[PDB]
Amino acid sequence: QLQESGGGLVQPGGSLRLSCAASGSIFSGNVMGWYRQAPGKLREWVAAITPQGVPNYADSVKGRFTISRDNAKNMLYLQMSSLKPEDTALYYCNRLPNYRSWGQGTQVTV
Amino acid sequence: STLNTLIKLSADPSAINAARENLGASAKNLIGDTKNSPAYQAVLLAINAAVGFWNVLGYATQCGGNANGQESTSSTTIFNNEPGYRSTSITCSLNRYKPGYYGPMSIENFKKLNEAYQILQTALNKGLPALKENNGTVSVTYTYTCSGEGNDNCSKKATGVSDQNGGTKTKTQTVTTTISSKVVDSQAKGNTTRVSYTEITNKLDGVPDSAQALLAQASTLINTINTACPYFSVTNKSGGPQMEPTRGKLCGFTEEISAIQKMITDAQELVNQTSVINEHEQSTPVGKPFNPFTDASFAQGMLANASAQAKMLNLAHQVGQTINPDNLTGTFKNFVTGFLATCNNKSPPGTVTTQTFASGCAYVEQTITNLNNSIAHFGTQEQQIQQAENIADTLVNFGSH
Amino acid sequence: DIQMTQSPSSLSASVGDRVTITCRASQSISSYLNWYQQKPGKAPKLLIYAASSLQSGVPSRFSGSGSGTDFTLTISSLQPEDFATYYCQQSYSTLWTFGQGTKVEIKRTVAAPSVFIFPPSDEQLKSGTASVVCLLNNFYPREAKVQWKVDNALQSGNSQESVTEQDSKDSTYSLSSTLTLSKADYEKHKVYACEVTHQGLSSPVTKSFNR
Amino acid sequence: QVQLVQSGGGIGQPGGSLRLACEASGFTFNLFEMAWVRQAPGQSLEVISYIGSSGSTTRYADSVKGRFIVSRDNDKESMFLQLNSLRVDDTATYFCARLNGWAGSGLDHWGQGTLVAVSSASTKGPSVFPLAPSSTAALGCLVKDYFPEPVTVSWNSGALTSGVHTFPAVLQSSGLYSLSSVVTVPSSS
Repeated sequence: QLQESGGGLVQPGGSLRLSCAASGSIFSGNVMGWYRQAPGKLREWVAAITPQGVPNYADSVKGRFTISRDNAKNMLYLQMSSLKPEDTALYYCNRLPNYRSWGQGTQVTV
Repeated sequence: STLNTLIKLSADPSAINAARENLGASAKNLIGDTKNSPAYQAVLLAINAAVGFWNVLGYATQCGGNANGQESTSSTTIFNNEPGYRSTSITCSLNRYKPGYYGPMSIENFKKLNEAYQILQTALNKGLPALKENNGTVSVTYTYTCSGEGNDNCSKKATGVSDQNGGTKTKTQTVTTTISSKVVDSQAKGNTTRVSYTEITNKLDGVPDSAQALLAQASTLINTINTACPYFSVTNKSGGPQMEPTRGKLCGFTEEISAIQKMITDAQELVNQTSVINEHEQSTPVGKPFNPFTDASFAQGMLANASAQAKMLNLAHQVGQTINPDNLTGTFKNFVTGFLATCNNKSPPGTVTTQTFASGCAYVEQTITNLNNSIAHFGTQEQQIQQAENIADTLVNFGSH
Repeated sequence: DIQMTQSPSSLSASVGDRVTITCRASQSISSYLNWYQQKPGKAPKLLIYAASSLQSGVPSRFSGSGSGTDFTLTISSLQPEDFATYYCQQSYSTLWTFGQGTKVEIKRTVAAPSVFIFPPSDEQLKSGTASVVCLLNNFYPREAKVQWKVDNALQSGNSQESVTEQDSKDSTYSLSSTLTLSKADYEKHKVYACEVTHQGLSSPVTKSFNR
Repeated sequence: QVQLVQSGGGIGQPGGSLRLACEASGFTFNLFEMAWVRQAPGQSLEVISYIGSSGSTTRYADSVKGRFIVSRDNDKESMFLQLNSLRVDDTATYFCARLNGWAGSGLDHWGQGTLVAVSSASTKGPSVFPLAPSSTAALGCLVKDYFPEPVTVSWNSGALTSGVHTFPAVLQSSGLYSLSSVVTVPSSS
């Protein structure tokens, strides 16, 4: 029971927020993160957020995205602006370290 | 699909050697760093969990008697550098009851408890080393005293010394132990009590403070507690955190003792995986053509190394979640947020002060936080271990054919 | 130093009585005071420690009290074994000290001393010295003034006193005063007297003799 | 059953020396503190010396500080008192006693005492003189000018006992002991 929302087509330089619906089974007290899926290349780590709320990101993403959570509503939030050809991907969320079966995602291409 | 890219990469020596060096970095990241090792934090979290459990409940734990669990008429045996009520000692001075279950703890068991607690607290104070380290030592020193008529918990038979008045005994059974016995006479200058008593000094040199050595001490601590299972009587501060139950047996904390026992079991197996990583060093590269079916003998070891790292990370996550208070309920959550993850000192690790009792003082929250911080900073490393696990495994199969 | 002062120094008591010996410290000694019993010619044995702790084996007749400076031993019903002298002793300074003692002796009705006088014996005479003996036989209240008079001259500084312990059957004392003179100083006076004073005597009684 | 048996003692001279032995049994001697106490003839109890468990710690009363030496021998469980430089006012019974610092209970147990007396005198036998009576009546004997100290009432051989009184010896200015023994006999013999 995990799925995403808010993925779509936008031009380079645009904006959109993406959201991950995780159960407390995955969420409560666990670190959350965001991941890429580009054609022809593997799942790449993007960002992460601590239960206590500490953010950190990858270099391919440094300075542009902002990850957030909701400890009342088990929700993950990612705001994306300043888009590039390299953001063409399926974006997924998961706990760290990962649960074995993944969600379905949402498509963001630029 | 993603399996097209997996074979396309499985036959690229540049893509394989990149993963192999990714494995050395994440291997050394796990077992050579401390701040940044989920594994380190999870062993630390197990240890400090045990340590903190006794700091919370020792002051209220009943103990007394003479040598072999025997009832005593008038024995006072005081162990130093222990979290007592208002004190830096614990005072076992219960008389005319034989020690046992749901009663006072024997002095025989408190010695095992105490020695493990002293070794831990010193080790914590020095700082647990990276899991790569197995040659660390710690010197440990602790004293107890015996007073009151007929107290033989300090006799030449209890301590093994040549003579209770002034004697010494040295052991080297591999690590050196010197025990020394000193009588303070009732009318000795300085003797404030005006009562004769006996002070035992234990000096341990060469005591190992490796993850498995210290995780084993933590097991001696929590298991002595749970097996002796002495009677306890809490004294709640007024307006501070309230404990339940207020009286009972130490086993009565089945939820807490179990949590700690599995955290120790998980970190022991977590530590057991370091030997795997060491034996499958991933640093040699792998000028000619390269075909998977013939020259890919590293695949087994590359898979053993990556899989060890993954289990070490999953176990690390499991240790934390066994105690992470957001996921806990009722009394067990009460115990953890109100007491275990608190320090009532006015405070380096392993510091016993007169106010340590009824609080964990084991940096339990900071270690839980330090564990989360570490894992969120393993995002790249974690994907690369599975990516290396996928490559090495597709090469094991090409190698079978 | 700390000096312990007991009160009284002596006491006449009866079997079945409640006896009280007090003891006082010059300084505060908190509660570090013990009581001992000592019977004639033997070592003292301990009775009470810590001002109020009854040493084991000691009967419960005995009991202690006090703190700091003023302490008190109580016997609730005197028994024949208890007639002895009692000491308090403080355990607070670098070296322990005792009190002067309290002798408890068995009380009894007033009995007059029957007085006897004994002249020197011929052998002692031609040796150079002379000894006149005055016996006080089986009197009770113990206080006695015995004075020697030769030719009605009150003698001093040459007689010596010696008294027995209470009689095991009578509870009575017996005293021997002995006057020693040289034979030279002896053969110049004629009357030798011994004058006894006591509660048991209406008038001081005198037994004398001439050479 | 704590037990302290004492030996030595005896007759010293002014200056010179005696020795006191105290042999302990029935307790762990090297855990308890010990003390020497002395009692002059008519007087009270005076603590002379204290020695610790180890025997390395030593305290003395001013009356005796530089003049005696306390020591213990923890292997044969024995305590010793070396009385050098002797003086007449050290004439007393001497007691070794166990101080019980474990209980806080004072002088737990005492030896039987051993006799000390110092005098320039030399052993002289008594001179017994008749105390005849004149015209129930009383007579007796006078043993005068002796130094040994122990003397025996002998004048009946076991016949008459209910009328005899032997008086505590007295130390005369001469350094010799005098004593009288009186009897209540009939009125005619």
